[PDB]
Amino acid sequence: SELLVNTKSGKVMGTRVPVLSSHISAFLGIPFAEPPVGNMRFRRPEPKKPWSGVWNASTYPNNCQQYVDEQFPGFSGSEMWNPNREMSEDCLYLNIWVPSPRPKSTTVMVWIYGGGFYSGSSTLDVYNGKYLAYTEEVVLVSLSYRVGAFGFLALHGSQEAPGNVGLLDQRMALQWVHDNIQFFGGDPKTVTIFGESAGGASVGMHILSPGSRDLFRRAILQSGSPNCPWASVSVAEGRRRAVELGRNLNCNLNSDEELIHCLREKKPQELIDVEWNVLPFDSIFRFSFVPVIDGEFFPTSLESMLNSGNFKKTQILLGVNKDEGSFFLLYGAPGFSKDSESKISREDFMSGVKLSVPHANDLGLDAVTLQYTDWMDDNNGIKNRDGLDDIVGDHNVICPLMHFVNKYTKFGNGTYLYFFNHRASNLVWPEWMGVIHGYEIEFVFGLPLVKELNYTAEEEALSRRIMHYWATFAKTGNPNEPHSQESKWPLFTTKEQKFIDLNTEPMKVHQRLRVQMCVFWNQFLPKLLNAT
Amino acid sequence: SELLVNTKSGKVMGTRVPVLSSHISAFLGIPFAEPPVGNMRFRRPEPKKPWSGVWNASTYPNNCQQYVDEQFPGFSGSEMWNPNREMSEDCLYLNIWVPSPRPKSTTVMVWIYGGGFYSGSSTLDVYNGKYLAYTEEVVLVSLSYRVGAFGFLALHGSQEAPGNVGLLDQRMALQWVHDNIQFFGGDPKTVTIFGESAGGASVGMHILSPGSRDLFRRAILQSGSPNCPWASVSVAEGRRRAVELGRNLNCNLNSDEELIHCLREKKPQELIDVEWNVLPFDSIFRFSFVPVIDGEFFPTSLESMLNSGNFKKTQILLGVNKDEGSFFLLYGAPGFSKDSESKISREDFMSGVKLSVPHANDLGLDAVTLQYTDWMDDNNGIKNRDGLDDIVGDHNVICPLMHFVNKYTKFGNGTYLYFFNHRASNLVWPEWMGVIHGYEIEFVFGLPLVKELNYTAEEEALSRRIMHYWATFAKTGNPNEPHSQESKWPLFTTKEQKFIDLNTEPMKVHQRLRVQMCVFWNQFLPKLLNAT
Repeated sequence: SELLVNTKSGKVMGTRVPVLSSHISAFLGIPFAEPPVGNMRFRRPEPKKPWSGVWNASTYPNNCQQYVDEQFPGFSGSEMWNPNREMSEDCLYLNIWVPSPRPKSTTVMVWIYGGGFYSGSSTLDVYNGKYLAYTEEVVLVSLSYRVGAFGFLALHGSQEAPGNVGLLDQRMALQWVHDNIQFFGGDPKTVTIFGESAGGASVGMHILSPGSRDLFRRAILQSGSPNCPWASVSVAEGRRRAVELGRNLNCNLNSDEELIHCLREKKPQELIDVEWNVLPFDSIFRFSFVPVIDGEFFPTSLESMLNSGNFKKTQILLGVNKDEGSFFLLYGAPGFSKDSESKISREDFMSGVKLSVPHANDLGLDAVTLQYTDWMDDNNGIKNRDGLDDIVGDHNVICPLMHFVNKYTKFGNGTYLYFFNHRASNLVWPEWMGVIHGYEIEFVFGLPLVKELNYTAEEEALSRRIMHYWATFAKTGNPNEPHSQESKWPLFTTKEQKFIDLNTEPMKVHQRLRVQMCVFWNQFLPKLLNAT
Repeated sequence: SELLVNTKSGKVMGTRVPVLSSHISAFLGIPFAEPPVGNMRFRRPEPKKPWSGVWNASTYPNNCQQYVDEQFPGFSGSEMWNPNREMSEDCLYLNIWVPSPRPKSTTVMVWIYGGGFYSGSSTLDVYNGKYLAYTEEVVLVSLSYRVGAFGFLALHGSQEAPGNVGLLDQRMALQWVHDNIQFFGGDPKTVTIFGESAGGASVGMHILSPGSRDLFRRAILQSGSPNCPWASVSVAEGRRRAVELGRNLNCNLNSDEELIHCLREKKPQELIDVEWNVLPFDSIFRFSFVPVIDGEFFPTSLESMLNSGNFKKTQILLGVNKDEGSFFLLYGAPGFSKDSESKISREDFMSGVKLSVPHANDLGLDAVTLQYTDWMDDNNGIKNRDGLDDIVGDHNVICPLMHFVNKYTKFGNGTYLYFFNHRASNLVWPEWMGVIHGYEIEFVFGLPLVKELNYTAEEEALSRRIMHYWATFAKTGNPNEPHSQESKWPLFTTKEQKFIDLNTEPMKVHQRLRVQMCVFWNQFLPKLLNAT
């Protein structure tokens, strides 16, 4: 049977699913690890024990325990990101979409969801891999991993809560793909991992980590890189946050053993209800439990690794969205509202700057403010609103990714950069937010090909181009068709630094993506904060 | 006789001079102080003793001893600024141009020449006051003052070389005008002092100094303000430079008495030959002997004086030229040449930045460089050349004047600001230098009205407008004609900060002259250097 697959862990039974008037196979909820529950909470994952009989993989698995956004009850804009399945600590499963008839050895794409390392689900409607699997004829895999304290609580030095276990979940899933995807028609030597935001940072982290490098061929990073200011913390800060968490739940803090044991006795929701209280600063775009530079998963600091070429050398495709920061300002910055134009005053502008660069001293705050203020029109509400939007995006997403790409490209075997600047015609979020963080995902997974979702003809065409770029890159290491007559996506080189825009207009190639600001965020500001 | 005038110091005999096919009276070389020679070198000036008989004021006086530019031998561009009379320490004289028939009580304008406090002459062809006196019917006075070590050697604490004596020469000349201009037809209660560069800084200094304020009515400052980074030094730096000067001439340095006595035995040219060796830094736009914040001429720091309104409150007219810095780069920055386009490399750009802001630490140099670099086109020779030109002008002239105007306007009775951006059609300097430091002077003194000098018809018209603005301002405190139909020069206010351009095109009003850069130079950079 096409729906029956015998893997090294046991037999699995998939289900046939309709897609654009055709069909493909889907294997949902395949376990790749032992449920990290009880005494296993906070521990590195263990391989799923082989099973006898047939594993029923016809329905989505549970979603990992996580904070749930309730800022806009009922609103599709935000609820489309919330878990759509029951939450459970028993959540380490993966999903596979296989073309029909089943391929023999086709290209594999493994999706790693984002969510600031504190949320995310592989089961969201925007992550339905059936469209991409069907249209590009690839085996599409989406994995899952522990988030929040459950996946990143870090008490370095102890083996009970070492940290980075969420990244180890991802690695274990990749290990399963490497060992079993051949039975689903996939080519284990041609796997491309791709992800957005924290998922993009994760992909970059696997490129860096010695223990993950051999598990994939190529990589795609969307709006996220390993060196992002929010993506990781020191073992010291990790420890500090772990202890403060214990303090919020009145835990015994005399020893790690004491703290960990006390935390393992708490229901999931108890840790989640106080998770946000451990941040060191009043801030925006900063998350509590994230990866930690431990000396194991990450041999040394990320900067020294990027500088010495200590990372997997292969081809990479990556880029950002035009307005990465609007989402975080809407939720946490004074003056921003979902139902108004959010024109910002001088007062709230500087209030926002302080929130966006929490680690900055006064001189630093002044530098940022001067860098993004038009003094010939300083009380212009729209300029202050957009200036703040740019700050959040440049500091947290764009400039860090540009630092990564420039450092990587010196040792890599091929880089392709994009700038996604098309605002979907059916977006429910306000106009002032622009091309929002995460809204390029729907074009990557091809939702515009489904009429009932209400996209325009040009948006469907844009989705097919993007899906074809991603899949062709995954297959060949180059997004372009060898002998195509279409416009060519130039290779980003250390010298030219070319990139393309991604929208419904004829392809336009540019150079040095936001260089002016990136030099400020990557060279000047850090030097200023270190000297003063 | 129209050429005979009896003043409180004695009788003076002028001469009749032709001007634009007409004539006026000229009284040249009137002494206003005792010759500051011998034991008087470095001392405050003493009033000229009254004389019997008639003083022959028909020929220009000598020029004060000074460094003489020989960088371009024969070249009119530079030689038009060099002394055109024999140099002598006996040089404290003034010149007066009086309309014919002699007025009864007309507006007076006293010109104070510039020259970085190290040079300058009241006798240059560009300072011939006959045109302005004749055309606007005002009594035009040009004074002189000691420059270089002779006028600013400062050994605070001693009365033999206290410093600021050059400013006291100016004050003494103003005192003479106040006491005697009535005999030449001038109204002593309606005197406007005006000057360019160091002369503009001087005017601002008289506005600040309690002892000079009662000696004039209004003021005009051209490309210079008292708070310019090159216009003054601390008593400590003054002392240090005075001692280093003595060290270059092998003087006894055990006591001020020793040093001063040794310096008074030197010929003028001996001090001048080593004058430039005492600067503390390798620099551009920095002069050796300049005014010093002594606690007498200047009660306190200039900034505290500007902040507390401790200065003469009246009307002021001031402005700058488009390319104030090109002159200093041509002479002292690597990569610049008079006969080439001077396209600058990245290397020489940063070399130039270091020379332009000598007092800056590395972080500071980086801030400036980032502020003036277009990272999308960093190796563009023309952009680097112009960027450097802007740096020198903004830091040394424009931003300091904008700080002054904004501080002054809070307590003043009327401010008028201009931006001179017309490059004379007959300029001999290269095109890359643009609207050069000091080249608005010729339009102010009306040289374009003389055909033989080769200006265009529009430049003559521009000169008449400017002369009429200056003279009408001197007379009424407002450059505009009450019931004129002409375009109006708006008043600069704390709120609107309006200013006008000065060229051959229809008047255009603007706002916040170079605000972006001025906030960098007046608020951010100083804060950075103080914190780091």
